[PDB]
Amino acid sequence: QPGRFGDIQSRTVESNDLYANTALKLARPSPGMVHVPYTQTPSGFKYWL
Amino acid sequence: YEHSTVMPNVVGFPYKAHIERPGYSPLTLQMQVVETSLEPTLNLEYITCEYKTVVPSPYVKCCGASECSTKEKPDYQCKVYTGVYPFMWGGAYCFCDSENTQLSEAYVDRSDVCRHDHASAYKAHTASLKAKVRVMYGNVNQTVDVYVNGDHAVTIGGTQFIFGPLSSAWTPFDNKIVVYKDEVFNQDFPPYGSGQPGRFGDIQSRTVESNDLYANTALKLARPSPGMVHVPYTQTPSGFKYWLKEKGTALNTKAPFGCQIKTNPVRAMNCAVGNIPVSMNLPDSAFTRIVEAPTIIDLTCTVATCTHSSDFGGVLTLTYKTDKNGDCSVHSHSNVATLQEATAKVKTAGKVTLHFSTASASPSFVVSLCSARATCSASCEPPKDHIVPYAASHSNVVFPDMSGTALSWVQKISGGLGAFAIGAILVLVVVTCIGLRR
Amino acid sequence: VPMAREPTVIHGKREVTLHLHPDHPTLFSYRTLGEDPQYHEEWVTAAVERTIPVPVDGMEYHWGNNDPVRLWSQLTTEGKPHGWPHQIVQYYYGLYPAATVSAVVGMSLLALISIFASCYMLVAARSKCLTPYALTPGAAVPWTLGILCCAPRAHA
Ligand SMILES: *[C@@H]1O[C@H](CO)[C@@H](O[C@@H]2O[C@H](CO)[C@@H](O[C@@H]3O[C@H](CO)[C@@H](O)[C@H](O)[C@@H]3O)[C@H](O)[C@H]2NC(C)=O)[C@H](O)[C@H]1NC(C)=O
Repeated sequence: QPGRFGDIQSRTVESNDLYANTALKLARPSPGMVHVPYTQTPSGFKYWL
Repeated sequence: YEHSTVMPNVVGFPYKAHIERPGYSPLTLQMQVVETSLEPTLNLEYITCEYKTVVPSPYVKCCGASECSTKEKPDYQCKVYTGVYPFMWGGAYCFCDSENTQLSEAYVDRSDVCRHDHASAYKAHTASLKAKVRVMYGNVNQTVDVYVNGDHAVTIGGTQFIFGPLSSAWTPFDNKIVVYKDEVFNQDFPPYGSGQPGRFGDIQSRTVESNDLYANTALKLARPSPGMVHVPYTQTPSGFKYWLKEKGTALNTKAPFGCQIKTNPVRAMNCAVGNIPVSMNLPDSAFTRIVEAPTIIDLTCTVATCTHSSDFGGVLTLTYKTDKNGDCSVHSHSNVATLQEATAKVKTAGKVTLHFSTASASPSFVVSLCSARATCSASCEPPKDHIVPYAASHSNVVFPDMSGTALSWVQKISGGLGAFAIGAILVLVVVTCIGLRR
Repeated sequence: VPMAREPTVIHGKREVTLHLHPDHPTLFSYRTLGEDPQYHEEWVTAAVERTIPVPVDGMEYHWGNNDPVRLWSQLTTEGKPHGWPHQIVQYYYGLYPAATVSAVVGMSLLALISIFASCYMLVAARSKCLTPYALTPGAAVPWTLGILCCAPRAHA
């Protein structure tokens, strides 16, 4: 779940697959700019720490 | 043709009114409140802002004495001090060592930007609400802006509407109001001319561009320390700033019934309470003659599914027979269930399906399309979901039907007990009358 | 000015739990939009978790510089209607859990009073009809003795 321990999970360190659930959502850019807005729940590993 | 109804004061509710003239086919009007606006009447009491202390440069009289002169200034202070021996960068002036005198003077004023940043103290009374209502029927849409008191008439498609006075006389504002920028506070401010230092209204001005000013800020002066020129004084800090830091809550964040407080002009938007009586007067072109309308007979209704959720969670199938294809005006004759549509296309096939919204375990309501009638009864289940992002689309009527499962169980048990009691009383009376007959 | 992040919303029974993650001190307030509201304001500085009530009237919360968000509860419960009498009471206790118990107690008490009065009336009638024949050594009238269960089953 986003924002808590295990929002991203990997089977091993070198595993090529990854599960991520971080509530990443795009937004409409403001007039006259080139910037790609987005919003995303902060990392759950840092919160657990 | 005169008609009158009563419709709720809630924004977005689909109200449908059935007008049933004896010689014509019934029609259904759809009325919706797009928004309301409840605005009070205000009498400005005064204006408050931060003050500014004016301290003129002192007058030191070398080898002499000076005398204080009174002036008519707000919270004015003046004193004289004897024995001063001031200094400058280059040397000590006032060559007389001890025969000198300083005149200290100070007063207070309205700040430089009081016309941009100030608070207004009002008395509020006699609220009057406007509204904006969307009316549709036949083939007219179209939204009008009205005064909700029985003294304004609007014409939509030749029909004359008057939206009568609100059921309640409830207003969120108290008698006394403080407005700052975009914020309204139910405050009990001091009257004019009796403010106190350090709190709201230490300086009071009657109007933004007035010339008078009442100030009460506890200004005092003190002797200058020997050998220097500074005019020392002490004063209580501004009451406007200490109000800003500690005014406490607001009305924007606290008002009941979920109504949005705005300012300029002060008003409370979409503040769902009461009922609105409506009086309408229709032309003859609104109705349709009974000859060109379809004729329908043998009407029965059955419910397919029911679940008393906030949305339109009930589905109803309705069968009839008709001579010719057409269009009818449906209506639900109880507020226990709210239909979704106002007209239905009737065809030779003999089926129409309608969606309704309810909030009771077992509703029982009578539904009519065109001229026919039928009674619909249902057995409804709770929803599984807990929380929704939209308001209820029903009238929030919860008492079940008398023929529902629960209250029919109540009848069965009560009837059994009543029969037992009646048998007991009959046995007793028979025994007593047998004893008497002998 | 910036826009605060959308909190994580978890739906409960007449409740909402919001997970709040700020970058900098941001103000969070809410109110219940019924007749008597439940006010609250706070300056959230760390990552926290709040539980706020959502009655059938509704609620709204204002988080940061975002627009306020309104949420409405729904008439959901745990009993099963249209079933046995002991499940209808559960259903009507799940929603409105204050008048259901009062109504059930009133109905049960009334039924008990009625049944006790009926049984009392039968007892009084039987005593009245048996006390005259019980002052003389008389026959029980086997037609009467069989129909009415008196004290002597077969003795006289
Ligand atoms: C009576 O008039 C009102 C306003 O003219 C009608 O409401 C309007 O209905 C149209 C069609 O659904 C809406 O257009 C659509 O809106 C959605 C909203 O996201 C948009 O995504 C679509 O691209 C499209 O623009 C329109 O917004 C809506 N206007 C309002 C103010 O609600 C209404 O349907 C009419 N009633 C009848 C019975 O004709």
